[PDB]
Amino acid sequence: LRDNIQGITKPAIRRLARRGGVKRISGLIYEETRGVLKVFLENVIRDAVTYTEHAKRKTVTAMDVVYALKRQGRTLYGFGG
Amino acid sequence: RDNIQGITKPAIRRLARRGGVKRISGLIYEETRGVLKVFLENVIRDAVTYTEHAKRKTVTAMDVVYALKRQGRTLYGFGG
Amino acid sequence: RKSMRQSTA
Amino acid sequence: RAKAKSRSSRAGLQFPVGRVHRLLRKGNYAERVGAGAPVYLAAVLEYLTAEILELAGNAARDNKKTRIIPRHLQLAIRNDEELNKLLGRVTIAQGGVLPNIQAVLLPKKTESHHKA
Amino acid sequence: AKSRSSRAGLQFPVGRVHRLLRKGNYAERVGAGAPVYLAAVLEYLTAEILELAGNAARDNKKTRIIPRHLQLAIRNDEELNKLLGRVTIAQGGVLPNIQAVLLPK
Amino acid sequence: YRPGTVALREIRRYQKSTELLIRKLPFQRLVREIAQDFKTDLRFQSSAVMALQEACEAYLVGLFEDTNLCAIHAKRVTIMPKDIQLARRIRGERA
Amino acid sequence: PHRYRPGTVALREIRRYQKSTELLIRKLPFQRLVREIAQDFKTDLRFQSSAVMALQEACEAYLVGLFEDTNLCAIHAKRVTIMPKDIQLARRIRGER
Amino acid sequence: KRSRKESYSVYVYKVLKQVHPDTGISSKAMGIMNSFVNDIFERIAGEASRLAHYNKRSTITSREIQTAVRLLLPGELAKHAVSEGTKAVTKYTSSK
Amino acid sequence: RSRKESYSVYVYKVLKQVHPDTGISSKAMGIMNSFVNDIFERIAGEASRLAHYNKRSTITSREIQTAVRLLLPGELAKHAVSEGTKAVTKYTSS
Repeated sequence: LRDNIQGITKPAIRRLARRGGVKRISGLIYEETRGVLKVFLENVIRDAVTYTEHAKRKTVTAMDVVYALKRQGRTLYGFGG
Repeated sequence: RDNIQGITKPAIRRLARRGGVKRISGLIYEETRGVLKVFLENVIRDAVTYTEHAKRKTVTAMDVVYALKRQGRTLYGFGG
Repeated sequence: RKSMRQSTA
Repeated sequence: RAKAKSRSSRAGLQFPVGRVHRLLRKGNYAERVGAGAPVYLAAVLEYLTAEILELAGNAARDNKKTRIIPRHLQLAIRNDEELNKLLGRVTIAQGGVLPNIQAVLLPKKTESHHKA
Repeated sequence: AKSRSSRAGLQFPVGRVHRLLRKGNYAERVGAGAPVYLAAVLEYLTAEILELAGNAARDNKKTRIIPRHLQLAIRNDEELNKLLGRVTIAQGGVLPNIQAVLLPK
Repeated sequence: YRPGTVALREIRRYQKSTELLIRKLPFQRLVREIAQDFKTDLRFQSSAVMALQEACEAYLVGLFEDTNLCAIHAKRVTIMPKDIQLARRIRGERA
Repeated sequence: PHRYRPGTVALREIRRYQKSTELLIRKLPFQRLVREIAQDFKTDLRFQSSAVMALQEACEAYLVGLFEDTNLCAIHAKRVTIMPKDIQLARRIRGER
Repeated sequence: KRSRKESYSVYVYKVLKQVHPDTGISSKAMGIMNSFVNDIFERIAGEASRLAHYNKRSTITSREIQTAVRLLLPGELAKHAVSEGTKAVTKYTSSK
Repeated sequence: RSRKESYSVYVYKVLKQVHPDTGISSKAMGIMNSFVNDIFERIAGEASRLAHYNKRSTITSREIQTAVRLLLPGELAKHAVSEGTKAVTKYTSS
């Protein structure tokens, strides 16, 4: 697709760093952040699609994402129903 | 009792050397002792709980293996 | 067997 | 027959001991669940929920709000020493990390009289 | 007569795997081909690790796999390292490695 | 002003608020592009995408906190790439 | 006389103890430490000979990993030497703190 | 033709009102509380199952759940849960 | 004389298949037996959780396959899945 990883612009990463207590950000931090977020989303979505395909379903349900995050030790509350 | 000093300076130095360290600070030993004491306390608490549950008086090695497994430190070579 | 993935083969 | 009494009322718990035992017996966690396991599980769940709800309500009253929100739950979980240890891996939707105070900006630097 | 292990061409105990499955409180009905699948996966992983460890040991003038070369094979292979990341092998130690900064010259 | 003011006020504000820092639409296209490589013509529930975004934001906030700590370790206020690299290595993601 | 410069014997010890997989903590002092720590949980608890060995193996592996992670933080600050600050940063990033 | 889904919103709002009469809770906060309830449920159940399996036992009993609570909950949090569970079991077997 | 169930045999058979001349020590044998049980536990728990997600009351070969997909890093997963499918196919035919 049209390079959608660039949809995470510098202001968004800067806000994320602000929330993380970061005081000043470097220039190359944004590329590293986009590459780490990409790697994390890759694993999460791979687990989600593995849970989906096994269910013969065409839609990635929220429970699939919850179970995927739970496998990675990133248990998420808010979508359990 | 207070026999935590059994983990002496040369022992910590060898443990660090095995970890790639080639130069250790002076205040590293009293910190490593406390870290190891906490890690032990935790694992031994888990093992003693597993043992008390089994109504046994001896802390078997498999109980220690399970206690380590709880902390994510899966130790192979003792049964699991 | 002794035939696994190329990295191991 | 005699007036049926639930198991949550006997023990004195609010959470459902019945539904707990139900999830357990057909949850494959074991072969034949004991009669006391679900009671204890429901009691512990109720105690933990009561504690976290107390902390969330305290945080809400401190923030001058009536409806508990993910903000309050996150604040309560990360403020308590033991709940954070229990829920370190957990993340909450629409939550946030503990903030810092901006008052430090005032007695260091502000806009000067230049073209004020 | 013909054992299920040999019937499937596997070496691992398909029967023992099926027994363990329907006795570890995992589910209520173990499929007919689930034990075979699990046994095959376990056999493949075991063969991989054993071959790697055996070759690492032979590289060291040995004809008998020791925990050392098991650890070496587990940590050199990225896949096995990920699978066995949090695992620790008794008498396995660590991998030889010295940071460039520590080295002289 | 210079390197010392508005960053702190932005920290305060974005830590007090809890709104999603990443835009919904650009992140949804990223998620769909990442999913493309696994299954063609895949659908995603809105709640699923929101959960993905929440998890990503939490992970990134934690990573930046660990990276701010690494920056402070070296007497530095700015976070550099090696900070995130060390944070990830000690985390065990790219050891 | 003859003495090596600072940094040669350290690398020798590294290359030596980084290839011989054997316990580095003292047997009997570690056993006594385990007994002391267990005394504060349940009085008069016997420990099988193999349980103490498993404990020692696990503790040594944990400390070796901790020192490996500490050396990285030490090199991060342009310091070849390690100090409690490095262990602090490492155990902080690990999530243990 | 209804597709009803269950939740603990009924026992959590009750607990909230009994501990905080004047303070309410939002729907999303209720969902988060339900998720926490389910997560602790799963943790305790799995711990008790594994503990029973270690002793070659096919039944999860109140003792297994008690030791699982001792193991999971940290520091000065386990004790309270164990005491509450014991006092509920004693008051349950007493036919009150 | 606690008659248990170690994998010391089948592990030895696989060793002889990959390396006929290479032996294995007792400690290495125990480590391999522990690894086998650990992987067994992991895969079985994952398959149980999968069957519970789809509300299925049975762990079929497909559940084991999907669980293996979630644990092994790719190429390892692709080879494990292939081996399992081949084994199941050969079993169904005999």
